[PDB]
Amino acid sequence: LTAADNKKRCLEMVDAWNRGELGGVTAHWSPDVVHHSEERIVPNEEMVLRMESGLTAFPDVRLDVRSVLAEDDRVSMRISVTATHKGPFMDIAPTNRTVTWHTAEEFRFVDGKVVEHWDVINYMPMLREL
Amino acid sequence: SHMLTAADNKKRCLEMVDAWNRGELGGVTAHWSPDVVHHSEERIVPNEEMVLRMESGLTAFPDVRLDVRSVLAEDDRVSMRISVTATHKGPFMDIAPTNRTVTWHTAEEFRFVDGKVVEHWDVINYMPMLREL
Repeated sequence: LTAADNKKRCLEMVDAWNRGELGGVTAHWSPDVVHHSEERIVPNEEMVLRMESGLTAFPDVRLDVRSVLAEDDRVSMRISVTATHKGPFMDIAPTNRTVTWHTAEEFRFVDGKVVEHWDVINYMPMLREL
Repeated sequence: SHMLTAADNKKRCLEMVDAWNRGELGGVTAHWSPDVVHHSEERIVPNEEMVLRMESGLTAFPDVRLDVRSVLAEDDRVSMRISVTATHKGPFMDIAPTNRTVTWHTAEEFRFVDGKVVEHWDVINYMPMLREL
């Protein structure tokens, strides 16, 4: 549907992540999504491993949406990401301290579902705290 | 402003990238407010500090080029995803130049008033370049 409807879907999924509502977290993703990071396509299996390692280290991660823009079939978001270092990350034992990183996400929609996704992630503020 | 202002802002952003790549600095700077507010990593970066960052970066990467991968515009804002490419020709962090090509990725957001950028936000992933130094 419209850009405003797609924007609402993206905000709903982020809100569902923070509030722990799994139904809402996955509701608007297509089963066949193509992901991109650093100008390469990231196979979905590699994306899963990324998420697994990240959630082991940062299980309480939260997403603070700083802006969202939508036009035609695309939505872009800027997100401040915060977590506590509670599990090992790259075999570094948890510090139990809060960490931050920053992302920009872009989503392409078809029929109300995200079919393609791009990210730009600045992990440096977190890596400095390891 | 009017309903086609977003399209105009998008055009201006693309014109500024094209001006950068062709070496016409005034085609970039014409559309920025002198009182622009820059944000990076959830802090405001003073304009003088942004200039110093650019000076340091261009010393290392004097031929930097900007490849727009996406641009979106809505109301008074424009977002761009850009692939940044350069050759490591000068010192960076006191590491001698490798003379090899490097790449990093940015996501930029611009807020316009009357055709000028008055606020700017970035998210920059330098890691693909840092891994090659």
